[PDB]
Amino acid sequence: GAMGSMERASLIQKAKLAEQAERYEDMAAFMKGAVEKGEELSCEERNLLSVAYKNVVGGQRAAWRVLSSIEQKSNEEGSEEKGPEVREYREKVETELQGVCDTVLGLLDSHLIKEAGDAESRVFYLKMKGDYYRYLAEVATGDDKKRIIDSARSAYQEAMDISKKEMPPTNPIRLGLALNFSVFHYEIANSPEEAISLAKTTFDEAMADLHTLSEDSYKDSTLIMQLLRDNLTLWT
Amino acid sequence: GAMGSMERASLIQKAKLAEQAERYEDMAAFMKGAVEKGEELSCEERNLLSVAYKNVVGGQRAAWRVLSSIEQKSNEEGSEEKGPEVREYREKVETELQGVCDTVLGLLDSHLIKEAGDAESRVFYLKMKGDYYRYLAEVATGDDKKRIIDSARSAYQEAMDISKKEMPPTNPIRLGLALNFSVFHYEIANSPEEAISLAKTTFDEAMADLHTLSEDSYKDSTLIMQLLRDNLTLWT
Amino acid sequence: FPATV
Amino acid sequence: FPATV
Ligand SMILES: *CC(=O)N1CCC2(CC1)CC(CNC(=O)[C@]1(Nc3ccc(Cl)cc3)C[C@@H](C)O[C@@H](C)C1)C2
Ligand SMILES: *CC(=O)N1CCC2(CC1)CC(CNC(=O)[C@]1(Nc3ccc(Cl)cc3)C[C@@H](C)O[C@@H](C)C1)C2
Ligand SMILES: [Mg+2]
Ligand SMILES: [Mg+2]
Ligand SMILES: [Mg+2]
Ligand SMILES: [Mg+2]
Ligand SMILES: [Mg+2]
Ligand SMILES: [Mg+2]
Repeated sequence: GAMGSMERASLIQKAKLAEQAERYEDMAAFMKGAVEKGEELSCEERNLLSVAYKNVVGGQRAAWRVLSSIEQKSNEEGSEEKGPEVREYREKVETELQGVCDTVLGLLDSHLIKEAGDAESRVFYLKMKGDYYRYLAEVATGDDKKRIIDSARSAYQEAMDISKKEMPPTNPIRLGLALNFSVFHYEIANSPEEAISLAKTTFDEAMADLHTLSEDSYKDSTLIMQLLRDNLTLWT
Repeated sequence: GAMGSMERASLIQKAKLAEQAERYEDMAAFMKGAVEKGEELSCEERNLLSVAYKNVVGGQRAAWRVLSSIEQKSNEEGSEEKGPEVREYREKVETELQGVCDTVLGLLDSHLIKEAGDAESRVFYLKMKGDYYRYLAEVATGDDKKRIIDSARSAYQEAMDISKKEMPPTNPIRLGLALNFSVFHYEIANSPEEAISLAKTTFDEAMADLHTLSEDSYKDSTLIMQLLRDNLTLWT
Repeated sequence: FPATV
Repeated sequence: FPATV
């Protein structure tokens, strides 16, 4: 690993600099190096890891969608034949996206999840596992599509089970997990009713627990609750 | 070259797709491949080349500036010592930026400029040469800084001489060249009076020639003229 | 697209 | 920063 010679603390320091510079590929490579030191990650470090890969894969997904839309248009009636280039380049971007997803899933499997015993760390990593299987599912069209979808569902479900047992309904990780699992139901699993039910129940249960929070925790929770409401508004 | 097996037309097609997807690193690699086929570039192709590298290097410069500012703050009185990491990472970004500049300059030298005989192509490439030496100058702190600055000046000056002889004062290439050479004077050569004089003279000479243009050419020229005015407003 | 975090 | 194209 190219980061094998760099101190763990230096990798973390550089990940933070990369974030400030909006250099998310570098940020992800630094955090990968930090994970591969083999020590557990603190809360702040888990956030750096997630932020870096979310931003790298988010850019890839946006580009994939642009290319997929052009490719779809090419296969409509009366569209002029322009050769294999659009498919080839969509495939190139797709393969790079899959690679990044496989890299994140590999970090989670070797060995972040197995060493994560506290509810906050284990739920956070399982949410990530669901997320990266969901991104794999978005581009899957083959024999394994059902298994990729099921892997996303399974990770999200284990995270939900732990979160409901161990965390308050306003916890930002519980909220963010539910938000994303609801989107999985709507966009991936063809289950819009399940998506709407989950977003509503999560929002309402959080509402009822806001009274227990400090001002700062209230701000943190309500920010994510608004996204649940935004999705509900989109869907109804 | 990784693009050596791909058809020139396919490289151009993919550069356009990459631009639509905002994948500027890919766009630049496709255009590099196209240049290395050894044929001259059309006007549209020259624009694709320039757009791709401008966007890649622009992102590097923005990141370099963020990192350089953090590094400067670290070397102020009463700043806590945090080790070599900020310098190392600024150096990493700097080296990558220099690499991209050297790549563009290499394309121009082998062999775009020598084959460019029409005023529009030769001025455009010489402007690019000035631009990429200017980006090298922004990060230069050593023995060769004066020579790097002079290389930028020399390229810009040859482009100016040809443009004044061969192109109307409203030509967008002549305008864009003058805009950038004016910025070179202000930001690199410590010549703000020369920068202001050039921006004013270029604006006024263009104004006087607008009457000769179609509506569409008028729009093209006035868009760049506004940038000359914006700089003048900044500087006075 | 819907919101995720 | 000043404008360039
Ligand atoms: C260690 C730990 O458990 N964490 C990681 C940091 C944190 C959850 C607690 C606090 C951060 C706040 N971020 C956000 O609220 C938001 N992103 C995420 C929220 C929740 C989750 Cl599980 C992942 C990401 C980013 C801000 C800019 O907008 C919010 C809408 C979402 C995450
Ligand atoms: C082949 C040739 O000579 N060209 C290349 C294309 C063109 C100049 C003529 C026309 C394009 C229009 N672009 C712009 O006006 C602008 N970028 C540049 C202008 C001039 C030069 Cl030399 C380089 C770039 C891009 C738009 C979005 O904003 C304008 C302010 C500048 C360039
Ligand atoms: Mg050590
Ligand atoms: Mg594929
Ligand atoms: Mg239920
Ligand atoms: Mg051929
Ligand atoms: Mg250096
Ligand atoms: Mg003069």
